[PDB]
Amino acid sequence: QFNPYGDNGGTILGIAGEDFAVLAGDTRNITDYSINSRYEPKVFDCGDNIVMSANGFAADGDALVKRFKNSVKWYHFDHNDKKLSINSAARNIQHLLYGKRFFPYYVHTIIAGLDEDGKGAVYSFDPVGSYEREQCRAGGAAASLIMPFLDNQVNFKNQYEPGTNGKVKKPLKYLSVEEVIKLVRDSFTSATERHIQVGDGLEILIVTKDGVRKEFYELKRD
Amino acid sequence: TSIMAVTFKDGVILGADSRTTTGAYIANRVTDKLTRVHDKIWCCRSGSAADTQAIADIVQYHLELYTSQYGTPSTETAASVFKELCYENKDNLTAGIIVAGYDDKNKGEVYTIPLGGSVHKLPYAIAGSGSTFIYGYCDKNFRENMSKEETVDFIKHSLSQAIKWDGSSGGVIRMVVLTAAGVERLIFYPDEYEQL
Amino acid sequence: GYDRALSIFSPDGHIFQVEYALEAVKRGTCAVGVKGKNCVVLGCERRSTLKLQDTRITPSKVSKIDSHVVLSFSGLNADSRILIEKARVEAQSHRLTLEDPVTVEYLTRYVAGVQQRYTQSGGVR
Amino acid sequence: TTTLAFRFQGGIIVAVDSRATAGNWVASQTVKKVIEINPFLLGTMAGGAADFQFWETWLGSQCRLHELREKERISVAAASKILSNLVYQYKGAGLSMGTMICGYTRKEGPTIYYVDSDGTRLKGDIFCVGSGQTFAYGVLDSNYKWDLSVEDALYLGKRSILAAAHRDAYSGGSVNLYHVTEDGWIYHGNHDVGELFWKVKEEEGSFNNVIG
Amino acid sequence: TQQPIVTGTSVISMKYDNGVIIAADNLGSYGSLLRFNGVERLIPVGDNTVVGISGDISDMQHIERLLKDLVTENAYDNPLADAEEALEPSYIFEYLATVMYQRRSKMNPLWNAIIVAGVQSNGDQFLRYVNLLGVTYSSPTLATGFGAHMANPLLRKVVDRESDIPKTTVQVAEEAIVNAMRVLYYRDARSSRNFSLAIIDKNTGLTFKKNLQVENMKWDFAKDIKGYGTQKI
Amino acid sequence: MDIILGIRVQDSVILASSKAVTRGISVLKDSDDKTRQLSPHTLMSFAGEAGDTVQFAEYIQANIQLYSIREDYELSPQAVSSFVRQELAKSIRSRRPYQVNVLIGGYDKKKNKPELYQIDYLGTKVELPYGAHGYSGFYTFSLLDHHYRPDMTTEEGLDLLKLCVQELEKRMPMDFKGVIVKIVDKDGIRQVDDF
Amino acid sequence: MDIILGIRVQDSVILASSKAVTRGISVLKDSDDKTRQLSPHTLMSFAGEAGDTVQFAEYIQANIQLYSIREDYELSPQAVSSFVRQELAKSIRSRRPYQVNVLIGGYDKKKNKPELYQIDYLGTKVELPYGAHGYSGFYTFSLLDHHYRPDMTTEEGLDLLKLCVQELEKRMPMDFKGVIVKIVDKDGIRQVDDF
Amino acid sequence: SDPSSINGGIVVAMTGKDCVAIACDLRLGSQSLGVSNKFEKIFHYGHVFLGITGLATDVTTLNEMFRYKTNLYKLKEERAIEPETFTQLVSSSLYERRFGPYFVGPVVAGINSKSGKPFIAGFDLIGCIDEAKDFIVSGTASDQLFGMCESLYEPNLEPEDLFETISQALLNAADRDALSGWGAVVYIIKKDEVVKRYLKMRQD
Amino acid sequence: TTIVGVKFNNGVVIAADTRSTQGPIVADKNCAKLHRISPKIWCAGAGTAADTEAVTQLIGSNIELHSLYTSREPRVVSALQMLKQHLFKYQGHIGAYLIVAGVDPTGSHLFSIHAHGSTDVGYYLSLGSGSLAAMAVLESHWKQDLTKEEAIKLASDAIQAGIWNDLGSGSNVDVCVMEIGKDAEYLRNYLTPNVREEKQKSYKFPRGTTAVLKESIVNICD
Ligand SMILES: *[C@@](C)(CO)[C@](*)(O)[C@H](CC(C)C)NC(=O)[C@H](Cc1ccccc1)NC(=O)[C@H](CC(C)C)NC(=O)[C@H](CCc1ccccc1)NC(=O)CN1CCOCC1
Ligand SMILES: *[C@@](C)(CO)[C@](*)(O)[C@H](CC(C)C)NC(=O)[C@H](Cc1ccccc1)NC(=O)[C@H](CC(C)C)NC(=O)[C@H](CCc1ccccc1)NC(=O)CN1CCOCC1
Ligand SMILES: *[C@@](C)(CO)[C@](*)(O)[C@H](CC(C)C)NC(=O)[C@H](Cc1ccccc1)NC(=O)[C@H](CC(C)C)NC(=O)[C@H](CCc1ccccc1)NC(=O)CN1CCOCC1
Ligand SMILES: [Cl-]
Ligand SMILES: [Mg+2]
Ligand SMILES: [Mg+2]
Repeated sequence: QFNPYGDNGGTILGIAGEDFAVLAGDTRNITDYSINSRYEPKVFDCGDNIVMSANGFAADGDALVKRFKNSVKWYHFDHNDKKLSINSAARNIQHLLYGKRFFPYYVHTIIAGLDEDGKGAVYSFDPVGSYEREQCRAGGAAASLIMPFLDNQVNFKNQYEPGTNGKVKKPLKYLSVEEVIKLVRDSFTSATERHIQVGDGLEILIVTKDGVRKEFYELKRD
Repeated sequence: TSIMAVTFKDGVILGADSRTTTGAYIANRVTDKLTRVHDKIWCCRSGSAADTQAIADIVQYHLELYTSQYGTPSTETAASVFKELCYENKDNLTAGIIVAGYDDKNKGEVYTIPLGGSVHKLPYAIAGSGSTFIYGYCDKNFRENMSKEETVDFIKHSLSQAIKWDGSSGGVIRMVVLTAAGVERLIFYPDEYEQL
Repeated sequence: GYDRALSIFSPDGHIFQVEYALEAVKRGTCAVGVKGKNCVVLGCERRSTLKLQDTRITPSKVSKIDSHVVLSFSGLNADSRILIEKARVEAQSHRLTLEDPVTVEYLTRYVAGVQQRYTQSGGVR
Repeated sequence: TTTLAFRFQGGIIVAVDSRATAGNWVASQTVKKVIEINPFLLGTMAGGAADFQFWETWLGSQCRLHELREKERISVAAASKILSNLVYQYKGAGLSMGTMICGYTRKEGPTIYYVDSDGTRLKGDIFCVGSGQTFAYGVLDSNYKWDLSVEDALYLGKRSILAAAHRDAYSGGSVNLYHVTEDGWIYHGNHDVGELFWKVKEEEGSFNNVIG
Repeated sequence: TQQPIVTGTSVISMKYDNGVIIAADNLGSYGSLLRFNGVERLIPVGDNTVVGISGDISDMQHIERLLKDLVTENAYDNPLADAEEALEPSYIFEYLATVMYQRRSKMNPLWNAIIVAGVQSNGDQFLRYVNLLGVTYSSPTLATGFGAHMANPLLRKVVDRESDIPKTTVQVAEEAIVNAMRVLYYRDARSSRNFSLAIIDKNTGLTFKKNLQVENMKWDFAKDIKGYGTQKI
Repeated sequence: MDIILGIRVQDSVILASSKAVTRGISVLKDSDDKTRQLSPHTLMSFAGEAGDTVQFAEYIQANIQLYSIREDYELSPQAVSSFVRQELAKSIRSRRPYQVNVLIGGYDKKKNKPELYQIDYLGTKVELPYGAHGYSGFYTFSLLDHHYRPDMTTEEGLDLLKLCVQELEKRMPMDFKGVIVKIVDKDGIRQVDDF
Repeated sequence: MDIILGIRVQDSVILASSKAVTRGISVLKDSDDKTRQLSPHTLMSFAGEAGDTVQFAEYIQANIQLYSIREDYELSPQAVSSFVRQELAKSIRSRRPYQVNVLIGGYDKKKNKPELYQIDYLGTKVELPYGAHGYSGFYTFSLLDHHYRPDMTTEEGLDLLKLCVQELEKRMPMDFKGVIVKIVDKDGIRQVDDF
Repeated sequence: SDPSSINGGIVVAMTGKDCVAIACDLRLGSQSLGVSNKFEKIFHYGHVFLGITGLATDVTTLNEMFRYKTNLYKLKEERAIEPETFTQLVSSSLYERRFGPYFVGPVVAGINSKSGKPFIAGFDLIGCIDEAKDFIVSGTASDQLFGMCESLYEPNLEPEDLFETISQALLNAADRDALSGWGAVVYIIKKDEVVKRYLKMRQD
Repeated sequence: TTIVGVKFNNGVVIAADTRSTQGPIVADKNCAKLHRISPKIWCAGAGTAADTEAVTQLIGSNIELHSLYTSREPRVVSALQMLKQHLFKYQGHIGAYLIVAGVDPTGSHLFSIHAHGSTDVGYYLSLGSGSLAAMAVLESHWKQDLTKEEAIKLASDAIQAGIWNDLGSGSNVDVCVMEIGKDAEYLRNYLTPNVREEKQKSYKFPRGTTAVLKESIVNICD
């Protein structure tokens, strides 16, 4: 019997800073035990300083991104070129996803950008449209490997102040863009080591008030 | 697989392709499906590689022990041992075997043993997945008391077609000639048999 | 389906079909409504050119839409039945979804909305 | 999930956990499970995240349209019934919902309505919904009285979620409190179970099963 | 819901410095039966694109008709149909990719794996894959079916990343393709010796090669192999 | 939903309906009224699939109330029961049928006679002196066969009903949290508060 | 079989076990004692598959009694619980496993300490201050987490136990017909008749 | 009805400079229901430590079985069993039940008394040995532990520093798993002293 | 796994990758898949890891006893026969896929065994999930009359094809050379083309970061 879904692997990662936000994702595309492409990007600039990635089943992922990109275009036409805020984009994406509640997009969507106060924002979605703003989110095949590491290093979970008898927690603070990229690179090299569907390359998209910059790094190709 | 055995004036000739498959992947393109159970008693193996090998190994053991006590076994005796294993273990086996041998009294003989474990003595026999495509050809072209050269051509042309149409058959055409003279091995490569 | 725009504007900005529907109301028997301090009273005229009538079974001029709301009318008697029926159905539908009977303003607004819809729908007067 | 809401002398308490799960994977510890529908109406979420997040939001749009059309805030009964009639249309399609529409109006007073995805709609004083509902019931029932103070009622709601958060593997993260009065709903903070458990253990002397 | 009946096996392809190469054998299999031998599975669109198709042949023939019709439709009211407004490889791919995904979304897929190879108007090499699921990806080397498992490893030794493309000539690239086709004949049980090959170069244009054969095969070592372990004769 | 009973006596019809609403391993509510008044002298109790029960009961209630307003007249219990049966008979061959069983107790004012109708989700109507739905019947019917008489008073009927509830509380596996009892007679519908 | 509870306090172990035996739609019995005395200071309650429960309990009882006669000595609760666990651990990989869950309450006379062991049908043993099997735990554990203290008296433990039974009677779907309560302490085993 | 994920739990082991560490959570549950918060999964036979995750009845059974076998080993050999030898005994014993296996994920840890070399090893349920220089993980949050260990770990950590690394690996992995947590224990093992520490973690 | 075997002038060489998987997770990044049956008979194993180790050790044990019994060096065909009959008896339930190779008084030999008990003879063979990637290389570059150094190069190249292109295989290349008249040389980690790059950051925690409830000395002595 025909199975309309497939798994293209890969993994993605979104972190938010004070005045910036990054959305990273490996460039490997796979089916079963074969590599389809070593460089197939799945993190996209969608305009209005919104970056997006829909990881899982690539056909559904591409369709969704394509539709959201189009949703941004028609938002400009219908509302006098108004800039689509990240919170508004998130709600719009929920309706795109939930519109196919009974034949879902098999993807884990993450978007990143700046909120209306200029502060870094990351939203993550399930396949049927539930969403939540977070400082930190990993999605895709290696999400279970990367996420607990982020809890520890970004949000300082389980880390207490030395000598305080485990009474005072390590205080939360924003990370610099330099420190965030370090965590992203270490997260993906660790994920590459222990997950077969992760490797080849790492593409990071950084979002500041000035625009959308890109950075690329090699990953192990085995 | 495509396999066959054909009796002729001077004895009998066994023939086989060399393809072993796992689904559509060719696990071995130079397989030897013609195997010795005694000096001048051989067999063609089709079906499960594991089953046919395990069976042939046991038969060779039985006929070796037979020879130690009672001297050279008949081709019929060899076929009976194959049958006994194939029939009594029909539920756990997937083996289509052709048995062929040369006596001096009985000359060339061919016994075919299908899945059930039944025995059928014939002038010639064909078996394996690719045999389906050459029933018409073989029936129209087989004659009794053929010469060595005529029988080799008959097997070559037959397996050539079986290979051409069956995806589960291919590679080289192996043959084994059984006569009073001795045991001769023949091989034929794609460049020759494809353009027949 | 019959599509013709029967209710349309005229050069002077009038919709004659609506205005002619008012003339039908002007022809109808008189109906009056007076509300007191703790009550409302609905009075209705019945023309006396009709003797040999059976008042038991003859449709009454005042109709109950629900146990707490009533509707009287003036104009075409056959037309009024259609409005009353729709109103009675909407009354029960309101009780079903809102778990509370209609307000008089709500029921009026619904009936008025029906009447309006027939002034700019094709194929209806 | 674990969610509860109970009615008492001083109005309505509403308490929820904040965990989200995908099987045994803890997806989130910071999910909002209370929907602020309007200043006088709350909705709790236990079941499919998307279904709740989508439809209770939609419910709020329908409640807004009601007060525009009728020039009056919607009743808790009417609000809950819009949602229950909606999910009933989808009955069998596979929606997963157990919600509580909580609010105050003049005509009704403080009111709680249980609504779920197979079409059940129940008015009631106490409800607990979710995978850890039984754990919450145990503590809530055994300590519940109508004459609870606002202070004691808030704590019991908080303590009941904590009880479930502890025992139920699919409940945890943090507790979100709400108090609903005649004047509207009041938010009473986010309470991380990480710190709250030990604070409650020490001060209350409970949770002796755990290695202190 | 379908099941494929008459099927075509691997389609292989790669990029080189000035263009792209693509190849696929001429077989139409009917299960294990090697039914049809004169089946062309490379279909040119204009003088700048070649679409290589594997999978169900009835669906392949349907796609042929769609592409044929696309050329006709593009020529309508288009004075620049053979110039600036000619069909690009990227246009042809996106159209097919749209169709493939729409059909999978209606639970009635075109049971195919497709590779669109060509050269754009600005000289850039185009090579992209799409299948029954609507999944799309691009890579210096692309292959379907068994080609994905056996050809890609060999072709990736020549062009392992982007920077290797300018360093790869058409002679070296074609040699690697022809070798891959031989390996597939050795190891794929639903392949044939006869195949077609197509080159799309930004300078010399479209070159379509028919009736090619796998040659220079190694079989001689077979004669030495006897039995399966202990046999000596 | 589980236990609904009905007993017709000389001058009235008595309906008893369990108060428990259970979901999974939790009794969510112990004061649920599984009935709707269709008209002043007609009462319908119900039991079955969650959601379907109330949705169906309220749908019928609305239709009977609409009829009452339109004709300024109360439909007879027989007429109401036939309407209900037809709706269920339509339902059973629908895409998704109402899985609801009902008892209709009414007092016919023209005949001056109490009437009890039992209708299952298939649309199977029967007029009975006493009726039940679900597993309740397996205990109560045999008990009522013995103790029931056709000329009983309302008070005798309530004692007969107590005897049934006691038996169910003794031998039924599940705790159904007692019953709400309602009486239908010439003066309309009223609820017994202490049972 | 359904509800079995256990609470270890300062100087005793208290086991509560439901009295109902239900079969299909019939409560066959409302006075069933779901326990066996293994030795003078060791008591085992049980719940699970019909037949298996009693067969297993009596088999263990016989083995512990055989040991007592042979050595003229009473095995410690820890020793008995380890024996029971091993028997269940053997059972789970048998052709037909015992589907029986048990609680073992005992008073160790050498240590002068009460001990409660919870063992499921797989052979999963844990020593606990309070324990339960089946759906009972989903209500009682959270309640005991709150109200339980390690230095409680037997009387305080019985009130704590009443609180559990009340909660179960309120929120459990099935009628389990109350509980038989037994106390294990330095003086042996005795039954509370009025609960 | 997946034996390995009914009770839940995790074990992790690491190596350091002239030392090894092994740690585990304390949860025992029955699917969603948490039952016990005192269920330790690490045992020791002489100086050789063994952690076992998976089906709790088998965890207990195997502990008793390896105590049985190491006790007889010591009586006959007149010496304590070493980690390398014990690792082989675990593998033999598990593979003995090849077609009716114990649903477990064991982990060996210890220091060889003769050579002084730190040693760790892991197994699947049928006894395949997984030796490692760096770390071994096991349990329902193995994916999480793999991610934590692979990023946090560095070679030649001192006993005091190694304690921090393994503890943070366990805690943050456990918090992302529903069936793991409810307390934790860490063993720091030097040549001739062994320290055992209970960690403070969130109790949900 | 990817495993290969290649015959040459005066002997035979076998090779293997060093990845061990557990679903999509890499369990061991440097596991040994080359097994010693006897001093000059070695075995490359793919499939169920416990089965390949257990079956290779059992036959290896019996081969040693047989060698001592007969006062003769063990033959490859003896190991082949003992393995196939064992595997056949278990009807494929013992998931061992082996490449058996070695030298003995008869000469040099190369065989493969499958889980169901079928054996194959060849000058070049490949088994495991990456056998197609490896066999592609072998079919492209193999020739008759290979030297020792040429056969090692070909074998390792065939493993590399698996390492890079197959997600089931990765990490390092192990080799074992068995030449006639010489001791068999086992080249553990012959190639290491997948070294982990330096991490961006050290995650060494300040001492006292972890909150502690209890401490206690453990008694290991008698
Ligand atoms: C022609 C090819 C067909 O009749 C010949 O008859 C030859 C006979 C020669 C080799 C003696 N037959 C085969 O090549 C034979 C075909 C076959 C396949 C399955 C069942 C019966 C016959 N192929 C085999 O025996 C291969 C040889 C291996 C690759 C060395 N073995 C398999 O394909 C195994 C056998 C499993 C089996 C099934 C039923 C009965 C006995 C054994 N199959 C697999 O490993 C399946 N594999 C699982 C992973 O996914 C790919 C498929
Ligand atoms: C307690 C916490 C859990 O019992 C509560 O009940 C909460 C209520 C809150 C969130 C409002 N419920 C959940 O957390 C809920 C449990 C659940 C899941 C699925 C169906 C019913 C109930 N969890 C979710 O809804 C999660 C949300 C997080 C962000 C992942 N989402 C999913 O499980 C999604 C969508 C599920 C779905 C429903 C209908 C059709 C299709 C899908 N599924 C996945 O994410 C799948 N999974 C993610 C990991 O990758 C492998 C696939
Ligand atoms: C390549 C890499 C792919 O096959 C190679 O063939 C290697 C061979 C080398 C390692 C010898 N194969 C594997 O690594 C092999 C792949 C595999 C997995 C599962 C079934 C068959 C083959 N992996 C394994 O054998 C791992 C090795 C671990 C690290 C010890 N074992 C498992 O994955 C076991 C499988 C055990 C098994 C049982 C019954 C039938 C067949 C296999 N599975 C688990 O441990 C899963 N689970 C973990 C939680 O606890 C319960 C068990
Ligand atoms: Cl063979
Ligand atoms: Mg790889
Ligand atoms: Mg919890």
